[PDB]
Amino acid sequence: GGPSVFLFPPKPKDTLMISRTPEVTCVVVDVSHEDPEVKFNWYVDGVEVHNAKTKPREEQYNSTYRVVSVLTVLHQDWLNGKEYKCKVSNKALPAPIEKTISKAKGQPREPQVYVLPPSRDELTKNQVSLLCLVKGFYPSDIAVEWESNGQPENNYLTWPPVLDSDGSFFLYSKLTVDKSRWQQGNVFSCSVMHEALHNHYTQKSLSLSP
Amino acid sequence: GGPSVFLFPPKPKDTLMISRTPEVTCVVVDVSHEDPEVKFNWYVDGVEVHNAKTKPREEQYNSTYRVVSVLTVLHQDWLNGKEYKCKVSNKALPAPIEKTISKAKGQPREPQVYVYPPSRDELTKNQVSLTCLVKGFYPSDIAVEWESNGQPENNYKTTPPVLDSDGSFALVSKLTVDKSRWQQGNVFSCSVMHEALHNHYTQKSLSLSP
Ligand SMILES: *[C@@H]1O[C@H](CO[C@@H]2O[C@@H](C)[C@@H](O)[C@@H](O)[C@@H]2O)[C@@H](O[C@@H]2O[C@H](CO)[C@@H](O[C@@H]3O[C@H](CO[C@H]4O[C@H](CO)[C@@H](O)[C@H](O)[C@@H]4O[C@@H]4O[C@H](CO)[C@@H](O[C@@H]5O[C@H](CO)[C@H](O)[C@H](O)[C@H]5O)[C@H](O)[C@H]4NC(C)=O)[C@@H](O)[C@H](O[C@H]4O[C@H](CO)[C@@H](O)[C@H](O)[C@@H]4O[C@@H]4O[C@H](CO)[C@@H](O)[C@H](O)[C@H]4NC(C)=O)[C@@H]3O)[C@H](O)[C@H]2NC(C)=O)[C@H](O)[C@H]1NC(C)=O
Ligand SMILES: *[C@@H]1O[C@H](CO[C@@H]2O[C@@H](C)[C@@H](O)[C@@H](O)[C@@H]2O)[C@@H](O[C@@H]2O[C@H](CO)[C@@H](O[C@@H]3O[C@H](CO[C@H]4O[C@H](CO)[C@@H](O)[C@H](O)[C@@H]4O[C@@H]4O[C@H](CO)[C@@H](O[C@@H]5O[C@H](CO)[C@H](O)[C@H](O)[C@H]5O)[C@H](O)[C@H]4NC(C)=O)[C@@H](O)[C@H](O)[C@@H]3O)[C@H](O)[C@H]2NC(C)=O)[C@H](O)[C@H]1NC(C)=O
Repeated sequence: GGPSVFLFPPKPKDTLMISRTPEVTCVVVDVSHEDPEVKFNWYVDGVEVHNAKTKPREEQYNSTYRVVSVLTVLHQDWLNGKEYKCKVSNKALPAPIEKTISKAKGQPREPQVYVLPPSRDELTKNQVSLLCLVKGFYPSDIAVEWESNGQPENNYLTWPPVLDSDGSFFLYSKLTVDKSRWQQGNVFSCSVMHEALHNHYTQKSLSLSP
Repeated sequence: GGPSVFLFPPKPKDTLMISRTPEVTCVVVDVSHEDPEVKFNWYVDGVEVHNAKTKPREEQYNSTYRVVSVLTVLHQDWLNGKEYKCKVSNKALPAPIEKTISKAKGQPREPQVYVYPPSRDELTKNQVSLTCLVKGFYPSDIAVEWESNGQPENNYKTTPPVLDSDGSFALVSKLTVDKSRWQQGNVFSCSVMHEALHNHYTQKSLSLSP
């Protein structure tokens, strides 16, 4: 069995924040010792680009090399729906394998973000639940984070988006905080990043109301 | 080659609610046109039963037959972890197919159920979201439903359950109601059904203060 190619997209968050650097990653596995050479061609909307970076081959414990090329994408190219093509050629192949990736299609919809304090009934436990409901968004690529006092929160979990009856996605994120911190008046913030937000980011805060 | 067999568990609401009737379902597809006869053996912890009823086979568009055998299960057997085995016999099967199924394993933990009123921010919109958080449950089989003044309110979606940071599951269900109904004081309740609850059932309610 000849070599195989897997093509990976930027992290949504990397495409949304200008300070980060999104990458499309082209991975070849099952390369042979007899046919070690692997070259990469990269196309954006069909037009060859030359600026990628290809690491040196590496041998897997199974006696094949794995070779990785990384293309840096511009934020707005990705967001503008450009198609990234990895073409991987190698003498153990009848013809060079081409792969193509790009952002999910569909009209963007701006998320609404709402935060909700813990239920009265929970105010009895050792830890409590702060909720961030994000709804009405499209496409489903999104990042949701929590923080407090200039530091991230650890213990949150955020369910996968699902498709809401009206054609858009929603999700929640649950932050658990020991009741003391909550009772002591610490402010907690849910940050949302999504291409259809202004600045690709919004944040909503809440704290105990006495 | 030949037929393949898939074995499906009862709906959770059906195992939890004693008036309802839970079924295990044994499905066979790619049954041949020339050896279309299929024989089912059903076992519960090894003992054969003889109460299943076979649907009459059904032609699929793709030229193959699909055959269903449905076994009615006792609520308490399923809940006590009895294993259900379906054995399928076809001419094209050098050997009968065996599949086994039983309820998800794990020490049951009782869910805590909380209900969140709409965010003050949302009150400005025409529709508002009511939120039901159910957390700390084990296993993940559960059924969550909304009602008001006794009637099903089905304009809601529920995230699938996902592990929380203690090995238990959590889930959130969102009910969307016209803002008019909310401020008018109608009461809304989240019904939750789970093997680790008392009588397998509880209901929490919310409404806007007169
Ligand atoms: C010819 O056609 C037939 C029929 O196809 C139909 O018509 C054709 C012509 C096409 O148009 C096609 O599009 C149409 O669908 C083909 O049959 C299909 O074959 C494939 C396999 O090749 C089947 O694939 C498996 O599907 C499982 C899930 O199926 C359910 O959900 C799908 C939709 O998501 C439905 O289509 C099915 O009907 C099943 O739906 C469920 O039905 C249950 C019984 O009715 C319901 O439960 C009962 O419901 C009643 C009331 O309804 C009561 O509630 C009862 O109490 C209750 O019991 C249930 O609600 C319902 N669920 C849903 C969601 O709707 C997959 O689970 C399965 O995946 C596993 O196995 C795969 C192996 O192929 C593997 O790749 C996966 O990784 C996964 O592996 C498993 O993992 C589990 C862990 O959970 C392990 O425990 C397992 O061991 C492991 N399996 C392994 C490794 O063995 C398959 O993907 C497909 O379902 C089937 N379609 C049918 C029957 O409609 C046929 O293939 C065609 N032939 C040819 C040559 O083309
Ligand atoms: C020979 O062995 C090779 C390599 O296997 C390794 O070594 C062997 C000896 C064993 O020790 C293995 O334990 C070890 O993995 C093996 O190759 C593998 O081949 C199979 C198919 O045959 C590949 O399976 C595919 O996997 C696809 C998804 O893979 C992702 O997730 C898996 C974990 O589930 C990882 O193992 C993969 O590395 C890969 O991880 C993803 O990597 C991409 C690109 O680096 C990440 O995207 C980038 O992330 C960075 C941040 O770091 C930036 O954000 C970039 O912007 C972004 O692009 C991505 O985040 C990450 N994801 C995760 C979850 O970590 C799957 O879709 C396919 O369907 C398929 O199942 C397998 O992955 C591959 N292993 C590799 C490439 O490492 C050969 O098959 C063996 N040959 C034989 C003959 O046995």
